[PDB]
Amino acid sequence: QVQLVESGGGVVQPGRSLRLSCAASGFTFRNFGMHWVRQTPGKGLEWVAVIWHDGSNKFYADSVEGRFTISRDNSKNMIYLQMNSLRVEDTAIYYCARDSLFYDHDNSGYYGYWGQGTLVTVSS
Amino acid sequence: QVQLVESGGGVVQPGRSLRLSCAASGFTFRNFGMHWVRQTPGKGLEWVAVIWHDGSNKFYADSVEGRFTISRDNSKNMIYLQMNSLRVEDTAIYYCARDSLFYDHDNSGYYGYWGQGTLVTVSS
Amino acid sequence: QVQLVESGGGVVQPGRSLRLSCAASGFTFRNFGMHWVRQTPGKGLEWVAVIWHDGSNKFYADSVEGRFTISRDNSKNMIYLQMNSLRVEDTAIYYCARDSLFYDHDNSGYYGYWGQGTLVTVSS
Amino acid sequence: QVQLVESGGGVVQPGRSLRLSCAASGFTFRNFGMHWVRQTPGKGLEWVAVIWHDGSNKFYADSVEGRFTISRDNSKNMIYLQMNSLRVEDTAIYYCARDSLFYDHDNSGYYGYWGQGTLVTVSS
Amino acid sequence: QVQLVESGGGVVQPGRSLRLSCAASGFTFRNFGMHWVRQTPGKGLEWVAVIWHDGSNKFYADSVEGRFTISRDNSKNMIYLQMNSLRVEDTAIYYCARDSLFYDHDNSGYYGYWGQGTLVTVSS
Amino acid sequence: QVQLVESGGGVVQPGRSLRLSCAASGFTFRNFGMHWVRQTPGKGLEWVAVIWHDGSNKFYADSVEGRFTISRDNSKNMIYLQMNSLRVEDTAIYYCARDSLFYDHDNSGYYGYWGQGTLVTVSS
Amino acid sequence: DPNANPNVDPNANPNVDPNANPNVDPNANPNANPN
Amino acid sequence: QIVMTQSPATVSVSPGERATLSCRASRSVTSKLAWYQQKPGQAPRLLIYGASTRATGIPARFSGSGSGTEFTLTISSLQSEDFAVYFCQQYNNGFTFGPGTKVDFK
Amino acid sequence: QIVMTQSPATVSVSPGERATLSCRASRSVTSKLAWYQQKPGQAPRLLIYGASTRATGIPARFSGSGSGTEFTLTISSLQSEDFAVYFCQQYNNGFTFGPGTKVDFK
Amino acid sequence: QIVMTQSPATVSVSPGERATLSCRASRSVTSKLAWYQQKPGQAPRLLIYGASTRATGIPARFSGSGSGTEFTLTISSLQSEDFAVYFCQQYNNGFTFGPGTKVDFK
Amino acid sequence: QIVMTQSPATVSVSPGERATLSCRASRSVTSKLAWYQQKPGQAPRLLIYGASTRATGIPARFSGSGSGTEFTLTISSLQSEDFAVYFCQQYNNGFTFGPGTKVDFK
Amino acid sequence: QIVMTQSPATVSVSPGERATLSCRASRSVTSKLAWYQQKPGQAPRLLIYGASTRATGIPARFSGSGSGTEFTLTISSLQSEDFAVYFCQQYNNGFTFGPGTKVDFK
Amino acid sequence: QIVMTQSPATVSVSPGERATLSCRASRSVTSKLAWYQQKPGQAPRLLIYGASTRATGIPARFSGSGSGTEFTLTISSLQSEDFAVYFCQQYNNGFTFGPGTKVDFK
Amino acid sequence: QIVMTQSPATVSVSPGERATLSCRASRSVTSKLAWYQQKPGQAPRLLIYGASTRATGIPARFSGSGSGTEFTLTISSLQSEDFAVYFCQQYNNGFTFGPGTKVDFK
Amino acid sequence: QIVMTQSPATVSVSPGERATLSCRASRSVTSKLAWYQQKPGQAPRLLIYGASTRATGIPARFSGSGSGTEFTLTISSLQSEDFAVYFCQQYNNGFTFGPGTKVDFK
Amino acid sequence: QIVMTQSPATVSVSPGERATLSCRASRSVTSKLAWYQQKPGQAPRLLIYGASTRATGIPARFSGSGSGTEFTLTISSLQSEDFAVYFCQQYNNGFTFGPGTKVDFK
Amino acid sequence: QIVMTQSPATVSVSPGERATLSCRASRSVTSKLAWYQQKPGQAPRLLIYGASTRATGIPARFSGSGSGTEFTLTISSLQSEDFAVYFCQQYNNGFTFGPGTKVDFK
Repeated sequence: QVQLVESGGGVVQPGRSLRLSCAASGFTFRNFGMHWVRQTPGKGLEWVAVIWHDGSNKFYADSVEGRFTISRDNSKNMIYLQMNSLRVEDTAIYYCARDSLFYDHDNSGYYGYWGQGTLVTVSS
Repeated sequence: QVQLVESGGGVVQPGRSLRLSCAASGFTFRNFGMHWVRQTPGKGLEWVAVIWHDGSNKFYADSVEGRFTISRDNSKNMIYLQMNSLRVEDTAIYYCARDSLFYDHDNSGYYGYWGQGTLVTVSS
Repeated sequence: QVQLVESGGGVVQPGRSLRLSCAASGFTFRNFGMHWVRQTPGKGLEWVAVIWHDGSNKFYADSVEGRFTISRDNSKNMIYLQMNSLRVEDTAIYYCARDSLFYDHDNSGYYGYWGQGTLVTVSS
Repeated sequence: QVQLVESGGGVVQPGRSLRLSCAASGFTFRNFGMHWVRQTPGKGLEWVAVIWHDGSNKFYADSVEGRFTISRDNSKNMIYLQMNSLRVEDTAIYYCARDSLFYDHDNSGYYGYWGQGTLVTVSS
Repeated sequence: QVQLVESGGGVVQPGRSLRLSCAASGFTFRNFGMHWVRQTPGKGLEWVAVIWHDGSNKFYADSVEGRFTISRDNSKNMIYLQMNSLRVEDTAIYYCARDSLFYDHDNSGYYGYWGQGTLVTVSS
Repeated sequence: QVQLVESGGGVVQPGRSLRLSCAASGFTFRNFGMHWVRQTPGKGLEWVAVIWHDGSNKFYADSVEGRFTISRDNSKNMIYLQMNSLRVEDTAIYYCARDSLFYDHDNSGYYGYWGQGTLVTVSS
Repeated sequence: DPNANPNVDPNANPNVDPNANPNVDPNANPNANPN
Repeated sequence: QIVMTQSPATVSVSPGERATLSCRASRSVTSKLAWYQQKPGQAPRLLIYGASTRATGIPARFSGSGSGTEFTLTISSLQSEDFAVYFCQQYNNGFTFGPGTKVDFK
Repeated sequence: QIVMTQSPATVSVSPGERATLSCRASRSVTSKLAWYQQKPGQAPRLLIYGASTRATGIPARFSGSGSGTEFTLTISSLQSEDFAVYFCQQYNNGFTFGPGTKVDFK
Repeated sequence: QIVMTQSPATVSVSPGERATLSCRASRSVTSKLAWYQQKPGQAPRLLIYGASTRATGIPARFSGSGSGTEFTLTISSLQSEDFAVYFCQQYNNGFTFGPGTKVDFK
Repeated sequence: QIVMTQSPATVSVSPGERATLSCRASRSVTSKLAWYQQKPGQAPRLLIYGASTRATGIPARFSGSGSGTEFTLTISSLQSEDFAVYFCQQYNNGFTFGPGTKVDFK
Repeated sequence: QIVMTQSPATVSVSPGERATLSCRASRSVTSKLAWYQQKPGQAPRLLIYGASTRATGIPARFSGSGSGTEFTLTISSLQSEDFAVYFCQQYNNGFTFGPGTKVDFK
Repeated sequence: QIVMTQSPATVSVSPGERATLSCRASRSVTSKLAWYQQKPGQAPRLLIYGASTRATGIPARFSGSGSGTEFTLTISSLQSEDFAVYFCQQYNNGFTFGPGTKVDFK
Repeated sequence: QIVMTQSPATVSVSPGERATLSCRASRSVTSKLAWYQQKPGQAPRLLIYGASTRATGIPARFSGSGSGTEFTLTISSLQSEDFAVYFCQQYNNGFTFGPGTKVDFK
Repeated sequence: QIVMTQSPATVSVSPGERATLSCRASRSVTSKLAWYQQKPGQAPRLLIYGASTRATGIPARFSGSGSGTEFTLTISSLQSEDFAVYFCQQYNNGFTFGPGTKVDFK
Repeated sequence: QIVMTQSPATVSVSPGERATLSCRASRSVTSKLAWYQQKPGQAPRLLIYGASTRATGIPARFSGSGSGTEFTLTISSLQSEDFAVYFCQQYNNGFTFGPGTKVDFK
Repeated sequence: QIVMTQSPATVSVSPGERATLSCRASRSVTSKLAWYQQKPGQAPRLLIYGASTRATGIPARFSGSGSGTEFTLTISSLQSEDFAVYFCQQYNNGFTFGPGTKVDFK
């Protein structure tokens, strides 16, 4: 039972900072890499960031390059996405997703499991 | 004489917890990594878990991911397999296996020494 | 806001060594490779050197092969270019520019973000 | 003057135990790890065991894994090698060899200084 | 005001023993590790030995391993260096050097503070 | 009700010595280590010295190494800070701080309980 | 090849590789570290 | 990066009929492409990964095929619970999703 | 040792709004970083210790988080008494303080 | 490596008119060619990358086309702020830049 | 991960003949493949590791060869004791076993 | 261990200009490389430690840079008391010194 | 692990001439290979360590070179005391010795 | 210090059936963990100490195991007198107890 | 405390042969371990104390050794009066004995 | 035994300021140290005994402090009638005196 | 208890030369080690007590030192009266003497 739950959502003004958290259970968290997926109605699903198993490498989408920061802690089994300098393009539902159902060395980058999603709206 | 002896087998009910222990002697225990191998009649042999020499990393199979916990104690020379939320598909014989006959950096992942195995059956 | 600022400019005599530093902010520095671009009046833009994401592979232009040394410090987000044995042909505007706007495996080597540039003059 | 003098050799019958000792002088004993090297005529030199500077880690060869036990005493500058369950294949000359000429982090595992050797024969 | 002064210098014959002492004041002596550094004209600066804060670990250079001995007394704020079995190659000025300007866990081993140095001549 | 009050403040000329005292109540004094913290307008908070529970170990900041001396008297529940060779840079407010809220072996070095502080000014 | 891609490939496998050797290395340096 | 388009935008199929969904990439994605099912108020679910392999717990009713730049997803016998919007992802080069094709009652 | 910086220097937030204070270390401090609150004329008060744990008596309004070299202190619904200067300290290697960030009326 | 040339050296086009620039390479560069905008005292700005794709923030007014050894950059309706010198670069084999074509008022 | 298949399921050879067992992988496993012998009531025994190397104590009768996706195990002249079920494992990517090939009397 | 070399052996500069001294290691020493200055008849003095950090009391004239196997010591505008021998040390692996570089009046 | 072979088994050379000994590894050991010299009744003595670095007290007569799987030991002008059996060791993966090459009178 | 959690809060078991209890620690505890049994109206009784060692007079029916952050208490054949609430204590860092898990009739 | 084990329970050696006894401790004992010799009807006699030091009056025939958890007692050439039961004691933590190993005629 | 040293030997001050007198012992004296004041012509007078306790009749102007090996004597507002030489005694181990320090007009 | 050893047994030093004697301990004796001088027909005379402190009436020529397990005695300029046998005693644990080192004419 791979369960992913999100939190930290709400309403924020443009130009401020918001922090999202993602709690994962039911699997060995430290052995797998995690993602963040953005769903903007009228645009579809949009990828945000991916973090390695130990946090050694972090990659971000072009639209969020230099503004978003992804982080993880393996002692609490939780995933963080620090969102600074939010813009009105950033309104969407953010999904916490795990990479792959299992380990296949030549097949990785698809989201085996997803969370229910937290809703983040920026406005005045 | 690499002698591996499993223990803690028996019959349990689905949804309960079972624990298997493996007493290893005849070699330097803390220098090698151990595995658990499961043999289901009509399906063959299938891999369960692996643990590092010092217990740093632990990897599990997809079918037992998040339900089985492998552990070790280099002081009493034992390997443990905690089985929580057992299901009907987990009925088989469990073998305690050692990785490699000797150390080779480029060749690891094969079971050079097996234990006699213990029977674990779940039913009502 | 990819901001690249160049420094280390000035006037040096022929046969001496100067060091240029390029500070990068607004993006994940360790995930991209940076370049050095030379602009000479009456000649146009000229490529100098390229560095990998961790500095593993370095490639220099023929006009500066064996004399210029490129380096990087991912812990400080700075790009360095050590120009030893400078000559009168090396007087130009030097540009620190990042490779590509975003990651594309089949498209790399074009310059998305440029710095304001620094002036290095070699004369007696 | 790194001087290594072995002792404790002699004649043994198969299935019995012999304890070799190694006296070290002329260097800081506790700062270096020590090896055991065995020379069989017709087979050549072959490594037996190694111990860390403080005796934390001990590694044995395949043919001696589980039967030979290496020990050290930093307060008496002595290296021991307990050889339980001896076989006729163990009849050879045992050398006490120090690791490395001097401390190099990337270059270790060669025998800078050897002892004169001791003879252990296994026959009835 | 950190002052390091050495003593015990002079002229000795080859094969004899000399004892250098170093007095330290102006800092908490028992919180830092001290070094001995050697300067021979025509060769350059050379390291000799190091001692931990409480004297638990002592490391000597290859050229002096087994002959020199470094010690300390935290109750007298003095650093010693017993030079047994001296040779003509040991004719140099011996400095008392303290490690680091201040405590940094990831940056240690550089000689922030030096003494005036003492001259040891080995000849007949 | 842990109350920390200090004294010994006033105005002293540069190059003279001042002694600060700090009275501790409301907790078992001998089971905890106490710090001294320096606050200067225009520079912010600064650490000065630390002492162990039994006064075995004392560590001072780089800017105060060799001039300040921390001491404690577990029988009178008092903390002292002898400040010799005062310089104009030492004008600040000095706080008596206790380390940690409670005993956590892996978490210590933060100042849970502070005192009101005394003002020490060095000028002519 | 000067025209090789210098940027990191984000499509690399982020999961821990279970085929890494679980045995402890005998080739680690057995000497005390003076540094 | 790679531009993903899905055609047609919407399909009308009665229960028990077969449904064909097409995914096309601007550049070659080899055999690295996943399909996702999203229902209103629910998170997307992984049906097919790789190019044809099926995720655990997914019935054999779902079948995907194709390689390179032309990929298709077919529902052999569409049931009542299969009415949803389907997204197409490529993970060979970057991480891009498709606009989505909706399955509607006929 | 480790140089600590804070951003922004000052924040202007009306009561009831959320104010975020950031902190950065020159080198990794793992999860050993505390936050202090100082009111004019008063000694600093320990709010959050380690990386997130809250000192006894600190209201749930104060929320600390972060690890490595990026730390933030979040005040969910800042009241009238929460206007002060906040200090960021690391104790992983040495004992260094941040320059301090002042929270001011909007 | 690949010798790069541009023709004509300068163009005199009134505002609101269509301006066309030509870029020619000695050897084939396939689909790896970029255009840059050089204003006096300003760093080059990436307008078109690869063969035709436009950088983010670049208006649709700038249009690039061509492949192989012939590449063109066409401005549909030249405005006031676009009066500058354009550079043509290949990155298929090495890194070479063209001489540069300056746009001047007519 | 990698599915391991063997053919034929059973081989009938009289003692003294030669028996060949084949193992095939869906994708290349290079030279990481082990052969195990299991007799009824006994734990599997490692015969060959790598692609050809024999475990200590194994007679030269057993000969392993092959690499990539086509593997084989050859018993030059079987005794009575060489009658059992043989399993093919790959450990290049994951840890998967073959279904098992049984050698019986002819 | 690691052998350190310094080039050139001597560099001649008059007071007021820029002087650069280079240090090279056989094997990578990361960012652990200290510089020392020794005047005739005096003990060496620590100028720069780490790779660029300056010791307390050292004027901002002395600027250190470099990492790995290529290091430089730069003097912005040399005074008269800066004429001495400069040593290069690595403390990443063991403790070795360079031969020393002389700076002399031109 | 890695098997070590030396060829030829015996080399015949008269004093004053150059004698070359060869060592081969089954798998690459990079540049971690030590040479030892053993005289009858004597313990082996370390001549070369690494790939070419020479032990202290060893004359410059002995010269080694090579990397990967091909290693050679060269005696530039063999003296009377250089007649012995030379062993080849690799310490990159495990600790394995070669059979040994004997140098004898002609 | 250490936060101790037990799960599940209550387990339903019948006499003769094997009952298990789980204990979890926030951080590493190694092998210092004791189990106590408290009957209604009585003081807790030490059953297990260390990680598995049994107190004198405790029947071999009670079996404990685990290390680090996963500890379990197993009753092989739970009798009638074994109905009580069991507490989990760690004494590695401080002295903290668990909430307690109660076993009751089924 | 520490459970002390000896192996084997009985040794059979002819006079003039060497008899070796082993003693194992559950936890680390360092160098605090004594050996006692008890003859039938007599009190135990202290042979070795510490780890190897020999009690006054004990002939150099008895040689103790070992440290940590592995201890051995060696009788170089056993005579007739050396037939007895040998007990192993540790006094590092508490005062525990071993079961005792008997030496018997062959 | 224990040797006492006083620093400075003489201090220069004008009436009305604060004077500090230091006493240091080679070995620990705990808290048994007395201060004496001797004017020219008559016997020393006991000012302070213990470590800080003042003799009956001594004004609160005389303040003593310190323990272990560091001791100080501080006079809050130094007056004229009290210009004299001050001695430091330890009575924990033996009975030794300091060399004595003098306060003088400035 | 503690076995005292001295090396070399005899030292030959001409008058006017510096003579050094060594004393080594099996276990650490801190700084409790006295040196004695014995002339033929006379009782030993205490030269040094502690580790370096000199007995009253002993010329400053005799300078000893050392702590832990390594102790030395140095005679700065040996006279004719300094020809004798010198004994090393430790009084940290028990009262044991050294074998004695004799100084004779050269």
